[PDB]
Amino acid sequence: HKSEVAHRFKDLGEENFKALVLIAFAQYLQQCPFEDHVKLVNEVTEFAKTCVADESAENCDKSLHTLFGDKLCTVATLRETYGEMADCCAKQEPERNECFLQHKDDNPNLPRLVRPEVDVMCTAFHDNEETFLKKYLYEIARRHPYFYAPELLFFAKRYKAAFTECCQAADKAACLLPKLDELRDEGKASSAKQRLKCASLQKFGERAFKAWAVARLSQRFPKAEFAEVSKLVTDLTKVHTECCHGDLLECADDRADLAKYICENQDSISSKLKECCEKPLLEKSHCIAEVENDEMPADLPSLAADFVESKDVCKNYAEAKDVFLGMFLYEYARRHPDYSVVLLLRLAKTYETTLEKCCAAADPHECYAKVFDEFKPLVEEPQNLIKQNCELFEQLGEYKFQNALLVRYTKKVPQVSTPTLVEVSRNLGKVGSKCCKHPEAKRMPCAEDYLSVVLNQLCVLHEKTPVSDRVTKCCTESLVNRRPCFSALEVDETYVPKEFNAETFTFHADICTLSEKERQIKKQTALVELVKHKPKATKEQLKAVMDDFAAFVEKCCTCFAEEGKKLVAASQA
Ligand SMILES: Cc1nnc(SCC2=C(C(=O)O)N3C(=O)[C@@H](NC(=O)Cn4cnnn4)[C@H]3SC2)s1
Ligand SMILES: CCCCCCCCCCCCCC(=O)O
Ligand SMILES: CCCCCCCCCCCCCC(=O)O
Repeated sequence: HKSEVAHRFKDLGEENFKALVLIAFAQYLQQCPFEDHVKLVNEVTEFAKTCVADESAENCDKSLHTLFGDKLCTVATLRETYGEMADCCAKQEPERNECFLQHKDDNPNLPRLVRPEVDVMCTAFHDNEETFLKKYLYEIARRHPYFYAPELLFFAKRYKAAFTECCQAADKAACLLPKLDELRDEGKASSAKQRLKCASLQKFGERAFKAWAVARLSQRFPKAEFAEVSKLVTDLTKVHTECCHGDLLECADDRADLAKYICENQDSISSKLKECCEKPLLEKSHCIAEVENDEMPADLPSLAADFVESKDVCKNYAEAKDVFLGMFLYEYARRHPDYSVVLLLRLAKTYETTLEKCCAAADPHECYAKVFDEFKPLVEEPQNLIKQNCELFEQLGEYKFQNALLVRYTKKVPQVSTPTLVEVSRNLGKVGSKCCKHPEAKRMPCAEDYLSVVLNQLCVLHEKTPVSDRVTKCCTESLVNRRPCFSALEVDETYVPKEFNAETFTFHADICTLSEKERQIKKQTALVELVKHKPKATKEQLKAVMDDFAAFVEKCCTCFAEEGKKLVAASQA
């Protein structure tokens, strides 16, 4: 490749090239207007087509990083605005792109994005669709500088699906808003999940990540041998390790190389990956991560023969403990795709803790003969918590389930802030609406995904503003010990009730004119403060206050002053 800029333009295409270039300059120059970035993109695009025409043209032989860094310091307002980022342009090309990665703010102090009216968006979508969709990538990339740009390019594609469909129906806000809200959350979930796995490499190390990958790749590729999975884990570990460093180009080629090997060794990996290897190079690595799990081999034997009914186990473990433990994990995961990844890790650790003291004393086979019995309480514990909560969700509704959870978690950790308790209990109830309609097969895997996002978001606000001692210990623990720790929280018997402030429970007629969503947040906020003022209230007592307040908000619709003041004194019992 004499000219790498020409090769990208040929493989990606003009459309995706310009988009990825916009996303690239938005991640670095986050505080730059949309009109300045469009000027850079078209200056890069017009230069790249000269390389496509004449591959031996001036500066076309330069690498992508060299040309990128050069154009990045072409901006005249680089020193005044971004400061130390400009003092690094006096460095050489290999060291220059490293500093540019170390001067990327993950949380830039930018104003919150406000969604305009549906008629305003559909009009901007019609008058000039180019500048409207390009603004979508611009705002997100500058606020999510580590977001994998091809995936951000995948979200921007679905962003045009609803605008093409719902801007042409009767009521445009009927389907445009639900599809925009679904995409907004999935995007925020992907960005949060991406930054979660990177912090897992820092503190917990590579061994923990390689264990996660062994389980997940085996559940996804069950008809593959351990040597193939172990190679996929080693390549994928390098991919995530580099993608967390920030170098987008090095992260994009590593995923392209991994997708090459997987599509070349399909008959040794899986059969469900047949369609997505025909998708373009930009979409290969993305779909492979979301590919459906293949059908496991029919007649897999019991895992007791190679791991319980043998005298070489105690020895084969000593030869390579992590290789042996990885073989156990691969065999347990490929046979049980219905388990969560953290559950298989919770099983493999007990099997590890066993053989350490077990096989290194007296009669080894006599000790680990009943090791699979220890797997019973750990496997059924999240299976019963699923049947408990999903049954409560079915008998109640999403609203009532959240309110049911809003009181259980307030009583367990009352020291947490009220808006944190509200948003937490709401997102937890949305997990039920998403995957309690799934069968037992895909229930626990899905719950693991949404819970890890919600539970980490709960601690992102608690890390910046602590409050609870128990909540700190549950989120500073391991990834496999974070969910069982939170499930091990009970009512805070060592809590002093909050003083009664009738101004809090004082409502106004604005709630009757308020939105159905905002009326939920306000009605749930008073439910928390009520449980904080008197946490020893029974379930039947709270149901009376709640059913009376439902009629109070309906009977009064400035009536909330008179008859509303009767509830505050009536409920004081
Ligand atoms: C990661 C993430 N994934 N999704 C995230 S937010 C996703 C997102 C949404 C949303 O639905 O929340 N958008 C709107 O409603 C638009 N807002 C505008 O101002 C559009 N417009 C109108 N007129 N001009 N521009 C776009 S901005 C990006 S964060
Ligand atoms: C929730 C699991 C997502 C990742 C595990 C499955 C990965 C399948 C192989 C596809 C490789 C794409 C590169 C990448 O995911 O970084
Ligand atoms: C309340 C949200 C609905 C989901 C039902 C509760 C699920 C709890 C079990 C979690 C299973 C995955 C987590 C784990 O295995 O540690």
